[PDB]
Amino acid sequence: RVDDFKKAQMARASEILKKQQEEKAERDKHLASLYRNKMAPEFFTQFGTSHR
Amino acid sequence: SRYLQPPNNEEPWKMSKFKTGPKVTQY
Amino acid sequence: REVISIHIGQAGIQVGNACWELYCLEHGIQPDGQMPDAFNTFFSETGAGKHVPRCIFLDLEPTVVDEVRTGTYRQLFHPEQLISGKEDAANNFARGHYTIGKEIVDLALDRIRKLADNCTGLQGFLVFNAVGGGTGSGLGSLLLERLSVDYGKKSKLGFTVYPSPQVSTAVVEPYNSVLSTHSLLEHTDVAVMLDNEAIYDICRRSLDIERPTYTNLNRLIAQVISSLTASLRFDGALNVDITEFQTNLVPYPRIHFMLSSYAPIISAEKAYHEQLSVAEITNAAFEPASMMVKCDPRHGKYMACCLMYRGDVVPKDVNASVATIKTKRTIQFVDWCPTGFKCGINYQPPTVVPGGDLAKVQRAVCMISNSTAIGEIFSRLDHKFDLMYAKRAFVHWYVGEGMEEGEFSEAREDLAALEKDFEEVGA
Amino acid sequence: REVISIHIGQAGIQVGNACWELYCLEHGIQPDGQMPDAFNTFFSETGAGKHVPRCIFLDLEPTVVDEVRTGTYRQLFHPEQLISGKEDAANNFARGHYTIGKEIVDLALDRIRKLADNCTGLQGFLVFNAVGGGTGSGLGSLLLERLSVDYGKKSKLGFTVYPSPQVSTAVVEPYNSVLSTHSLLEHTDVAVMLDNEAIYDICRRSLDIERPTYTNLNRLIAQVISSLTASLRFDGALNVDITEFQTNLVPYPRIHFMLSSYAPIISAEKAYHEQLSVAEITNAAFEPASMMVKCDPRHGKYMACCLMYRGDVVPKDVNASVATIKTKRTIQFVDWCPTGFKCGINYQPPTVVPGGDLAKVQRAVCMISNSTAIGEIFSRLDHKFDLMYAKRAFVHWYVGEGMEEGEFSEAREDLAALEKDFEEVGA
Amino acid sequence: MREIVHIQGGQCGNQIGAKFWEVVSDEHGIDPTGTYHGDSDLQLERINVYFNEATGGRYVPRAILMDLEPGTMDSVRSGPYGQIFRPDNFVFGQTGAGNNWAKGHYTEGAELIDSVLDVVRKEAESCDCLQGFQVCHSLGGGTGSGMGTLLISKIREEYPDRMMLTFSVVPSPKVSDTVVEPYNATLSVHQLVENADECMVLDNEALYDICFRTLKLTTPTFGDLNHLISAVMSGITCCLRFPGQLNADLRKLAVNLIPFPRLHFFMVGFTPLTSRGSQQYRALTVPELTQQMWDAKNMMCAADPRHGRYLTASALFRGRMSTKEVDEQMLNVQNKNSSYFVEWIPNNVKSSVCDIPPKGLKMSATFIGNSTAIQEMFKRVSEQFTAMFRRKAFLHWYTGEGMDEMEFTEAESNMNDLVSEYQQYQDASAEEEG
Amino acid sequence: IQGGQCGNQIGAKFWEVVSDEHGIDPTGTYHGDSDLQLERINVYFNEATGGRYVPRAILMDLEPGTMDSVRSGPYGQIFRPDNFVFGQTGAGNNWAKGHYTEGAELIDSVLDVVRKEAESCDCLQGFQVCHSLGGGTGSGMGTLLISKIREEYPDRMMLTFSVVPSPKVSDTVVEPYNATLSVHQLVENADECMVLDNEALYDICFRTLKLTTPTFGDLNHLISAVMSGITCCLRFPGQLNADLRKLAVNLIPFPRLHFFMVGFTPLTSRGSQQYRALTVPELTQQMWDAKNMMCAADPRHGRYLTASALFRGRMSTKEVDEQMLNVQNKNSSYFVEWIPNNVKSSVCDIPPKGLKMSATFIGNSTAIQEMFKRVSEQFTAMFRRKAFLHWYTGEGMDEMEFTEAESNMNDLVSEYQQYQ
Ligand SMILES: Nc1nc2c(ncn2[C@@H]2O[C@H](COP(=O)(O)OP(=O)(O)OP(=O)(O)O)[C@@H](O)[C@H]2O)c(=O)[nH]1
Ligand SMILES: Nc1nc2c(ncn2[C@@H]2O[C@H](COP(=O)(O)OP(=O)(O)OP(=O)(O)O)[C@@H](O)[C@H]2O)c(=O)[nH]1
Ligand SMILES: Nc1nc2c(ncn2[C@@H]2O[C@H](COP(=O)(O)OP(=O)(O)O)[C@@H](O)[C@H]2O)c(=O)[nH]1
Ligand SMILES: Nc1nc2c(ncn2[C@@H]2O[C@H](COP(=O)(O)OP(=O)(O)O)[C@@H](O)[C@H]2O)c(=O)[nH]1
Ligand SMILES: [Mg+2]
Ligand SMILES: [Mg+2]
Repeated sequence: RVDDFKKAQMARASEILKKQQEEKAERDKHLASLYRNKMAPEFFTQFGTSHR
Repeated sequence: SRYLQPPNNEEPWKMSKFKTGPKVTQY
Repeated sequence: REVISIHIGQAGIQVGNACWELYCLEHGIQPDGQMPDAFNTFFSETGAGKHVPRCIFLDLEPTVVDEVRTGTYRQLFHPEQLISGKEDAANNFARGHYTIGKEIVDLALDRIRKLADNCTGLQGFLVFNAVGGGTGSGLGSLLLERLSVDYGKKSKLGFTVYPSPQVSTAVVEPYNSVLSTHSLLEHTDVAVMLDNEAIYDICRRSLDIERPTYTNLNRLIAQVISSLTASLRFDGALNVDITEFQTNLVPYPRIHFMLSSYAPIISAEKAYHEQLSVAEITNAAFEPASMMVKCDPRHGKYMACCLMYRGDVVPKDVNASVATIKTKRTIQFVDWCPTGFKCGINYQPPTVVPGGDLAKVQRAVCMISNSTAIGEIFSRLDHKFDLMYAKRAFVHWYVGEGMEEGEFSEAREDLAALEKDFEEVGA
Repeated sequence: REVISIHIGQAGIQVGNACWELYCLEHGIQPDGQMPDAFNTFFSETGAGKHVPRCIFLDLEPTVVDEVRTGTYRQLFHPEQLISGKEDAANNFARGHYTIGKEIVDLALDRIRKLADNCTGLQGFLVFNAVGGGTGSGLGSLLLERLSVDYGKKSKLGFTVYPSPQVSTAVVEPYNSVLSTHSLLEHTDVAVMLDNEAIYDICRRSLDIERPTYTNLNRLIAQVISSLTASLRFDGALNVDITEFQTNLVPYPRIHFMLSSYAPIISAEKAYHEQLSVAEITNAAFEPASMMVKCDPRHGKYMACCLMYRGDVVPKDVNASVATIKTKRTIQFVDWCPTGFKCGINYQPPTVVPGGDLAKVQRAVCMISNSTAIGEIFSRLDHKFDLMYAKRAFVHWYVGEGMEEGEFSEAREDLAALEKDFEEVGA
Repeated sequence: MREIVHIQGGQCGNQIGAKFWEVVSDEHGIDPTGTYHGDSDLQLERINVYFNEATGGRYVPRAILMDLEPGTMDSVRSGPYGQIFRPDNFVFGQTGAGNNWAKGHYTEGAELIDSVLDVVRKEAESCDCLQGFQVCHSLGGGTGSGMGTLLISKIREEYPDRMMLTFSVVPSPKVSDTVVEPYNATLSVHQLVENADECMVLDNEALYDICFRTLKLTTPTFGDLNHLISAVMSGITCCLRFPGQLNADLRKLAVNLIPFPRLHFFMVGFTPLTSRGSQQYRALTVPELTQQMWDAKNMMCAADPRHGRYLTASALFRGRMSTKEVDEQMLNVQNKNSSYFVEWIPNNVKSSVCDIPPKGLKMSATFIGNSTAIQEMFKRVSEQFTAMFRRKAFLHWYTGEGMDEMEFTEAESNMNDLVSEYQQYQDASAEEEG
Repeated sequence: IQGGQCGNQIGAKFWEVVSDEHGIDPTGTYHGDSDLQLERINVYFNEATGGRYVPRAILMDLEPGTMDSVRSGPYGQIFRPDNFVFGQTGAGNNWAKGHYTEGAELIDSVLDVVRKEAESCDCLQGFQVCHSLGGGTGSGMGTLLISKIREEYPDRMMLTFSVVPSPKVSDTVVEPYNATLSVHQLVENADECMVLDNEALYDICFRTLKLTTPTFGDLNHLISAVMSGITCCLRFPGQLNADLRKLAVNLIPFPRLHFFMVGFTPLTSRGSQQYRALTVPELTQQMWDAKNMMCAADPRHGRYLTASALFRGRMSTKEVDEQMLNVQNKNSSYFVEWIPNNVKSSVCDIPPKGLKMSATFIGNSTAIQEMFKRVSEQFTAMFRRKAFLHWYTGEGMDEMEFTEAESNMNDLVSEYQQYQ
């Protein structure tokens, strides 16, 4: 019974590790878009707005 | 030559105030 | 067995955020302040169905403090424990030690007085601060001085953050580091160094995080604190308290500077294939590649050792691992310390936090050691403090706010004497 | 009983890909890492249902390494064991032995340190590399030097790929081969050469494949290594482990240079048609047309010989076959070893890989002997080394990378001493 | 809490202040008519540094405008976001300095600076924790240079411990508008070296070069230049108004940038600045920010740092980033170009991070360089001064109002000792003491 | 009497084993079968009310952790809460705690408890102390109570099952200082001391038991079985009886020579249990084996002054005596010459439950002084450089105490050496 308990726990622990793998892959994809710069069209309209 | 240069091991200089001794009792 | 922690500086209270998140998830306390009896060492049972932590977030710039007041944990922390000023110390140990500290030191001190008065089995205090800054270094030293004069013998564990050798964020960390260590030498009971570059290297190598941020660093620091506090909080085969590290790691009053290392720091993919065993996790805690301080202990001699074991660890395996370590000559001890180990075993494995990158593991080791490479660290910092002090650069700020040159000189010579102590003891 | 295999260079790790494909196939291990006790010497059982090989792939260019990382055997190998550099030696012993190897050698050796720490009954190391390249020759030799220094007594077999006499893929390969052999002498325990033209001829004649490639050569080499370690892996009527190669085949400390042959190498139809008894598979393994080094043993004298048998093999038939070999005067043994055979019998027949060309065989023979034609090979290589060294050709590359003429001259005279040794021993 | 006041002097100062208040009003979400109509709560928490709540979400800018001729004030009022400024903060006279430092410093400034002091003092006491004063003006004109310097002196005399920024444009030879530019500039610098806490040197040469080469605009009017300056000021102030992973107030930058009290002249730049037709081709990463930040052609002074050494440096960052990438970029740029950094100060660079980017962007950067190559501008102005002053040129316009030759001699001498001190600190021996 | 973490754990296991042996459930009620169990209950238990038996034990330490761990587990409901002598500051493996910095306010309440407990019984047969030897309060409260106890009650026997500083790897860095000082007090005050160490227990679980993960549960079970074997004859009849004083007078030739190396038999693996026999020789050969003793002292390196062997079960006394004589005769060089019949045997007819036969060994030999020199050398290395002294000297005493103890430990090495 003790051995079967160990095999159940490691199988349970392995499932958490696989789920952690998918979560980490999601975070890396999310950080790629968040940490990438990008220019909005409203930024370029700032220049050339006055004659003076 | 940058790869093959020998390393150097010297203390990188301080003031002339090297005179202070340890605050621990000597043995 | 209550322990209260104080967080000084913008670095201290983010570490506090991570630590208190870990504590809340580890004891099953919801962010509103109540569970859905070991919590007493960190939370105090106020009234019925409410837990308030035993900590104070104190800082000079209030933006981060009010961000904490505004975010998720509005209800957990109480607004009287979060001390915040109006103006920053501006990377000036001098400003925060003489001008602004003197008006904020008393309020935090009489709050911590009642915080300790609430405690019944008080173990000690433990601090979080970065000596590079102005608030953490400046008024942190004053708070340590007044805690020492008010209590004296109670433990004051120091988890400080020293500037990296090459990675730097400002220009005046040498002055602040020297002037803070000058008082930390004779007031802090046990101090543990923490470097930001070393944790960066660990994250790049071990956790394979390509773009890490301070949150991961704080989470690792919280893991270390929880690992060294779990034996106090949870029953184990061989449990230890806070007073161990004073007696078993400090042979002389002026030598208290401990290198920290944690094992295993491993990612989900990397933990999938390593058969975690006490032998290899003990081995990985000795190599310099897994230390939290950018220093190499191979250049020095080990003076003492403390090993913390969590999870599925039996005394047989730690005995075998320590014996095999002692037999090999890769590491060496000083000749006047034949027995330099302090082992402790705890039952509960480290809890894994959602959003953390550390993979859940069955066993882990936290190391608190003592060697003479700290003499290399201090000399390396002394070089770049000396270069600046050669031409009296930036000292006009310190002199003008209310210091004088004599304090600079005496701190410089105190670190020189500490260097001589380090090289004399290792003989 | 455990063995760890290290692969150096592009050729070394392609051979490693073939070898570990065969190893996973023979022990019923899926490429993902888990089966759907013989596996111990090659794989390590971690946690529950996951096996990790006891191997390291190391190279200076990342192309083939991350091609391996991307392919089907992604989850089997794990990111720690596939060492990859940034720039290659580019067919230069000096570059990979002094400039680039010094930074990559430490990572390989302290990965090997923990690989051996995992093990408990390490039989010894075995290397896979080619001396004609830059990475496999220079830093491979450096790794062998440091391994001999650190461990010493443990076995270190060498399966090198010497340049073919007339067939070549490089120009400066005599320099690399000579400089690698100069350090391979006092460090390699048993060296088994594998030539490319010989295996090409084997494929053209035995398997009648008009257009072979490197993959077939790697498959045959992997089959040889498997038939060589099957005695450690599987139970046999008369078993023989790695340690017996040194004692039974190396009569002098500086004469460790072995031929290799395999029988039978057959296709499916020919396997169906012709019977495969012990007699002819022993006979076919002794003709020069089935050797993996382009040398003729009739020009030399057999000093020692080792025999491996797999499958339905009884000791009486191998005794009769070895007797018929001994009495036939087409091959002559030296006077100095009246009993010059080492037989080994195993029960497990060799396994077949789907998609390959070798059929399922009841019994196979892998022979490793020692002769004097090694002197012929080394003299032929030395002659064309000296021809091209006469005009100071390509020497500027080596001198610029950090070498000089002294090691060139001492390698020249060391191969001259090897020639003298091989001539005197055969008399 | 932390409080910053804006002071505008002269025509150039008034236009720069108008553009700066436009961009700040857009950033904080207030409409041109003065009421709040934004979306997030982050736009309310730290508007006290620039605005006072009047009635029903009405936030009036915390500014004091200055001039001597009604045209500038009328242009400020008539423009967009001209209905937010309080009419009482228009301390003002109606005679005009007329490109005369003496007129704006002794004859006209003497009676109007008292009203200026009344207004600015009522403002400075209208807050709880004043962080510092902020002044933008010119050094070529008369009502912005002279009266501005006199206000700087008076404020420093009254409030000694408070901070003080000066966004001052300096004349340059390739574009010289008026003739008496050296006379105004030399004495203005003589005042600033003793009164100002720190100075950020601007000039239209670098602004025009940035617009022509980097922006590739067809017609770079003063609107674009004022927008660049306003973006610089906003990126300077960003740390106070928004939470971040590493805060840095003005005092923190000053103490991390000024090694000696007279070395408070900084050269500044902004990143990124690209053309709309060329923004498609370029990668958008932190290394692209840092690489253009350190470029010499991105700087906003007509002084190449390549001709000198970097004493200290600071970089201001906005937007969500990873501290790892910022720190490694700073370490790389500091270690590779080893000859351009002074030796007696290791780790010359200070960094900070903010979580809110400017409008239209997700990440940006602002660089402060305390270089010893800035004294090129001071020499380039002093040569014209000593050439003109040799035979008492245009002198009666100054001595005929109260001044003497001794003021000019003292200004020249002070400028010369400043450049000599900068030069000596540039080639100061690395490892010795006396 | 139990002190510190180690004392608390071994005492919990010992009381578990003894309570099962007398047939009382963890709730404290008798549920045994034979009538032999009741007639000698009073040696360890007191009848309170309604057939409830409480142990005659004094749980006592400096921290609530060990007490909570003992109380939470099974058989934690039998200890009377009044005997829970209890501090609040902690030990931290610190000398300071345990004779002049943190222990006096507890040495007195435990004195009251042990006085009330000893006066309750009619003829107190002796005191027994189980404690650590490398800790702060395990040593401290324990042998300070031994000191005060000897003054109040000199005639009564004192037995200490001490766990000597762990031999090859050290649990505590300051282990030499704590061990040396405790041994100086023990030589003068303790009547008899059993020497233990975790090294021998780990080796026993390695080889004889072949367990994979031998936690402290198994080690404390071994120690409790040894304890029950030592104190067995007081509770049950036998063909030849021997109490504590019998062993003390037949094992201690000189007053300072009372350190014993101890083993227990039988100890067989569950895989090898099917292959061994159950006879007196099978006990003797396993008992005299060097790899079975619970101390890091090889008997082959020294001479056996006196030995004892307490047997359990229905057995022939003639076989026991002839086996003792044979083992004495064959290994004639390891027994001291001026003293014949170095072994004493005693037979009890009641074995531990589930077994037929058993034996416990007590051997006073001059091979244990090897451990004394090993510890003394470590102390001199630390004391010469005055390392860790500040934690001890500033806490309220003088270095002279350190010097006197080192000299007496040195004399103890010399007297054992004289009879080598
Ligand atoms: N490990 C770690 N260090 C931090 C973190 N945040 C800031 N620091 C360190 O703190 C040092 C400077 O102190 P600050 O964080 O700015 O706060 P401070 O100590 O009060 O200094 P002031 O700026 O004067 O307020 C820097 O050198 C950082 O390395 C963090 O989240 N984790
Ligand atoms: N038998 C066999 N030989 C190979 C194989 N791949 C490469 N080689 C040999 O390797 C030699 C050239 O060296 P490489 O392995 O390609 O590369 P390297 O050893 O890393 O040396 P560099 O290219 O200079 O870095 C050639 O002469 C080939 O004979 C292979 O798959 N099988
Ligand atoms: N950057 C910038 N420079 C300006 C602006 N207006 C004027 N200038 C410059 O200021 C100089 C003249 O200063 P002036 O307006 O007479 O200063 P005042 O007398 O104090 O108002 C000229 O060289 C212009 O190039 C402006 O809006 N922006
Ligand atoms: N046999 C055994 N030894 C123990 C046990 N617990 C602790 N020890 C030993 O006690 C020593 C440490 O003593 P310690 O617990 O610090 O004493 P304390 O602090 O006074 O309670 C170590 O060398 C351990 O080997 C246990 O349950 N069984
Ligand atoms: Mg701060
Ligand atoms: Mg290659």
